Amino acid sequence: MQVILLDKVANLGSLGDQVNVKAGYARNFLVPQGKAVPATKKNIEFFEARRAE
Amino acid sequence: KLTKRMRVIREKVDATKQYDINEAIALLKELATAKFVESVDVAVNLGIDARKSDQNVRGATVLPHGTGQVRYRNDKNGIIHTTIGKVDFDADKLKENLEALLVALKKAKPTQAKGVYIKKVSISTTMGAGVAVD
Amino acid sequence: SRVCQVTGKRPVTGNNRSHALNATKRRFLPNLHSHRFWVESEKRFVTLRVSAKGMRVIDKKGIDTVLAELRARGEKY
RNA sequence: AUAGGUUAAUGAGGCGAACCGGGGGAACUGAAACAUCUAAGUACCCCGAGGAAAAGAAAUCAACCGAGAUUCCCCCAGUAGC
RNA sequence: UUGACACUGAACAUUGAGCCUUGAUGUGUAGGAUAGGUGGGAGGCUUUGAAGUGUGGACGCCAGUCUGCAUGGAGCCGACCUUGAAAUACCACCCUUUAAUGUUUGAUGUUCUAACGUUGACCCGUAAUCCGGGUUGCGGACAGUGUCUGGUGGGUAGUUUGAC
Repeated sequence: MQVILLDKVANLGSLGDQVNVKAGYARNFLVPQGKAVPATKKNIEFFEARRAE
Repeated sequence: KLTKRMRVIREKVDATKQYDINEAIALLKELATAKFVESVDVAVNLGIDARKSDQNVRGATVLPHGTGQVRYRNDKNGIIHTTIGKVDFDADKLKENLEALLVALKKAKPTQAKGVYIKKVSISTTMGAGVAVD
Repeated sequence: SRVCQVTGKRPVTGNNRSHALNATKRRFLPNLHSHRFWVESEKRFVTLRVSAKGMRVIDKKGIDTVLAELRARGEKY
């Protein structure tokens, strides 16, 4: 699903790169451990200036 | 023996990127910095099958500017190496040149037609670069 | 009871037609799966028996927005 | 921190002729046998509700003219169709 | 009971394909030419240090071109003639076949853990071998379950099995 990074994590992380990973991978590993951010409309806006720049 | 000269000229275009013809006609006048009157070697690719003899196009292209006639026929793989004039010709003389080949071929479009005609255009100016437009 | 706790899906009956059109009553079961959903607001996992489609409703609306309706209906977990 | 535990507050529970909405759902029979089909979503079963209940203000029809939520009644027609 | 999809993930390697740029690759008869092909049209090149040529990648229809550091050094070719075309003198599109890359899914291998399973241990809700929750170990994207689907199926059901 559409998810935006929060951490480093290799091969798919660069702190702020929207990746289309697999659902199970996002919902059971990246989201619960905070490794990523649920890429919903407002969270996309919450990143660009607050924790991106 | 491709070295610095043609490569600096190739820095103007990209083999992957497809531009518009309005850019290539002004860029080819900057592509050829040669000391002799050259031209452009365009290898336009067809949109139908050139194996079936009933559909192949062979004839003459109308160039109202002046040369004003260029004989063009299809190739083995299915292209036409029709020139679009000398490099010394100006912008609008080349703008109206490629449009002349377009509608002349579009209204003389063959019987068992299957789709829009012009798909790939391979503009290759004499001493210029490898340009890719539609 | 085989009921999706977020949508309201349940086994709806049907007909198991043969080639010769023999109507024999059958039953379409939802693809339910007990899953633990990590709620960050409560900083706690919430095991819920939901359908595969229900999971996709969660991925779209948001787990907390979904649980808003559950306490609104009393679908106590 | 929650799960949990105790007490207070408010409501519910059950019965009931049919009618109403919904969840399930026959066979006999007809077909001159019988399996598609019919019987019939009827019988029966379960839940909920009111005094009526349900539906209900068009992402509806019509027809290039117009009508304007739903429900019930009489035709349309045993026709168009299946 | 079989396979597909769903719950269902991650890397790593190998292996098919696609794709980006790409160096190569492409002898009719002719031939200085391993001219693919069409090929616009006669100068490239360069003193951001060259050919000849040793060896080598290379291709190897073995008729050969290209040529990685290169002492060498400032030139190395042409167009053109014997070609149905004119040529790695400069030459694109980049394709038939190659190879590399980023990427993209497919199928196999190997490991991992975080979904999922745990009728393993332990603590608590509690004076309960229920259940739930928490720790932890073990398995682990298998297993198992839903939808579709081929096979099997007298286990079960509805029925037929003519008249003379």
